Amino acid sequence: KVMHQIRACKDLKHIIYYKFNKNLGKGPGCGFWQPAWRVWLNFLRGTIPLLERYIGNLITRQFEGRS
Amino acid sequence: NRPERIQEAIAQDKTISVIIDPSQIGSTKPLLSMKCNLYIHEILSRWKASLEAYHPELFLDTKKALFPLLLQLRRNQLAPDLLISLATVLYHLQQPKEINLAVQSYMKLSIIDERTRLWITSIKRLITFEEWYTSNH
Amino acid sequence: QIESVTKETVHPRKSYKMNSSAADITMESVHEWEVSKPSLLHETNDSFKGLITNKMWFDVQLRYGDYDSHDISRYVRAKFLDYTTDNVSMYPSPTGVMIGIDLAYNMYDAYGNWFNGLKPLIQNSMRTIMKANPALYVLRERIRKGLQIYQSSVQEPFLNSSNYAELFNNDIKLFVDDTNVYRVTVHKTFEGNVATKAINGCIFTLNPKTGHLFLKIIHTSVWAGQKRLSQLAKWKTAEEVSALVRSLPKEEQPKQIIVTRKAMLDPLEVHMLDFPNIAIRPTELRLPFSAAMSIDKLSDVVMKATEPQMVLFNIYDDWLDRISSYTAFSRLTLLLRALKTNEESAKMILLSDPTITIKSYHLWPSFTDEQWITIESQMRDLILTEYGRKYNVNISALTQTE
Amino acid sequence: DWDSRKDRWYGYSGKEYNELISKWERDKRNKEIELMKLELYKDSVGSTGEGLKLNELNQFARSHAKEMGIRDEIEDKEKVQHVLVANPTKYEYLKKKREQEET
RNA sequence: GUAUGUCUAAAGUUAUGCUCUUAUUUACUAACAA
Ligand SMILES: O=P(O)(O)O[C@H]1[C@H](OP(=O)(O)O)[C@@H](OP(=O)(O)O)[C@H](OP(=O)(O)O)[C@@H](OP(=O)(O)O)[C@H]1OP(=O)(O)O
Repeated sequence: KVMHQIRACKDLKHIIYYKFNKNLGKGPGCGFWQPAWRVWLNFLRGTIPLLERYIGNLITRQFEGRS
Repeated sequence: NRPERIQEAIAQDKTISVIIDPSQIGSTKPLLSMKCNLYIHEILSRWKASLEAYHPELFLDTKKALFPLLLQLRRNQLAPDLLISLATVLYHLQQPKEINLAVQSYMKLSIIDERTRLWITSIKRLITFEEWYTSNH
Repeated sequence: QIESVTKETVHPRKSYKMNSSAADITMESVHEWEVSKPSLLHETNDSFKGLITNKMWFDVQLRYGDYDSHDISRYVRAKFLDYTTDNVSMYPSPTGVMIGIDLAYNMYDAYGNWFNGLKPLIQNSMRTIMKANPALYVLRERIRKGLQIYQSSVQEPFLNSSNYAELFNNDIKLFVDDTNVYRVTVHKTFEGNVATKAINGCIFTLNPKTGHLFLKIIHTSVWAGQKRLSQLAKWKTAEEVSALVRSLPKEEQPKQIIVTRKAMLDPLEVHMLDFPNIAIRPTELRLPFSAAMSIDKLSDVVMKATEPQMVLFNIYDDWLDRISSYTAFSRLTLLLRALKTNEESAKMILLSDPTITIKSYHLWPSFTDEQWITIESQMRDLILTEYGRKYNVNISALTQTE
Repeated sequence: DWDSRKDRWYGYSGKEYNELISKWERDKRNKEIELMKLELYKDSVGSTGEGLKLNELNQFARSHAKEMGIRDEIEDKEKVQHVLVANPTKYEYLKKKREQEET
């Protein structure tokens, strides 16, 4: 489902670059990492619960046997 | 200084029995080393005579390959596992009726390995020449 | 004007490690060199600045391109001024040379500094290697096999019955058979099915001129390590052979190596990449050397073997003394042939007379030349008999055909 | 043209590489007894072929074959004399004694 | 060729009609060769 996040980032890049490279030509030297960074933060927000559950159960199994 | 290193060494170079006892391998060290080290010098000298008959090009580098052994043997840098296998080759090389036993012993010697190959391979040329030398004689 | 061409021994990793690179060759100079500014090979106008070097380095940089990364020059340049200007895996000089080979496209290129009058040599070198490096040719052939498009075209013809004469020609050779490397005791199990267990075997490693049969006796310990042993047999064989070759000197390194099993050629090609001068010869003519190990004393020695050891022999001794090697080899060929047909028959022929005695060193019974001749004739009859039995057309044979 | 666009390094003089040389060119500017002799006392002080003779014997195989049993005989000669030419070691002596008579 | 499953991996627990000789079949099995 991280494909969504990845896709979003791609979209941002496409958007950003072509507002970043109006008169400027092509090349790699654009920075501006904000919105993508935002995306990743929100992905982490989404997943923090999921990983608390998942890894929770995992380490529980490591410690307590499986039910 | 260097003159007394010439005197003591060249005097010692002409002072040895060119013999390998096949039972003294079991004993523990410079005796077998220098026996072999100066037996090799006789294998060198027998070459030096018929250098016109034999092909001399490979020998010129054989010399440089042998130089490690000389440095190993007179110091006893050479390992017991190597030395026992090495002396086994040279002893069988003495008797003309141990040519099977000669290369036999050489193969079990060969079977870090960068100049060790070079010199060990150089020893095979010493058997190769000696085996031929006794034939064409 | 090079003082020393030393190889900086890196880990095996370096070959394929891509994040970093230690220099493969380090180049100690006699005088200071005044190398040009970094540039590509085909970039002709190499600028000689006032900077000098007392020491260069040569790195190879193998790559496997795609439909998108199929230019090499750019890549090699990148590699050069990546690893130089990176604080991991420093070269002794920051000035040096870097070659890179696109294995997927056969697109060699190299970038870096240039000693004066060096570039042409490098260009020519690369051209040569690409035309025919052994390893690279093997690779192309491997890929070709992978795509089932292998054009069956050999430069040197195979050892057929006609070229058998020109086998040997005052030329140092070696001969290899991998047939009795993986022998098996078939024994029952508790479950009832068969269980194959390895026995000690050999590496039939013969020299037709001298008659010096080397054979490294395969101790079963070497199988105890791994599984899938039929392939592993080939690998150990070729490995052992390679090792043997390495051990021998540049003069006694045998030129044309002949192989019985044409399937066992494939890994040999690989383990012969240590030294390119040793030509391979796939024999068209199958020689009986499976039955070679069913000679009494040989089999005896094989059984005797306790460890990774070789015990060479002279496959024919007295014969050499009497006659040229070829003559001896014909007799040997006959004998082995007969053995292959039938062991009992062979032994019978050998031990038809019990008065004759096999010499302590010799593998074979020392006969007088007329009785020897008779024996040979008998053997030949045995072979013909076998042919008659199986092939059912041993009567109307032409000379060459025979 | 992908790898051209990817090209992390593209469109440059070696301004960064000249700075590396500058950093290292500064670093350039900033910087047996008897046994040798014991070994070097000995000299170094520097510091077709025979198969053609088979090919002749196999050509001599053509001679005995061309004398007796070429094609007419199926088994009686061209197979029997076939067994008695080229294969056995005795055929060395058959030529050798013809050489010895020729000498 | 495997999953898988056993095995080994060193320290001493204080008691007084048949035997035989062979040759042939068939079956099964066989990461052994063809
Ligand atoms: O569209 P994408 O598949 O995500 O690939 C883009 C795209 O390259 P393509 O158009 O060749 O696909 C961009 O090229 P332009 O459309 O902007 O011309 C390029 O952006 P730059 O031109 O700014 O380099 C960017 O490359 P980069 O990631 O180096 O910015 C690259 O993304 P990929 O390199 O991940 O394919």
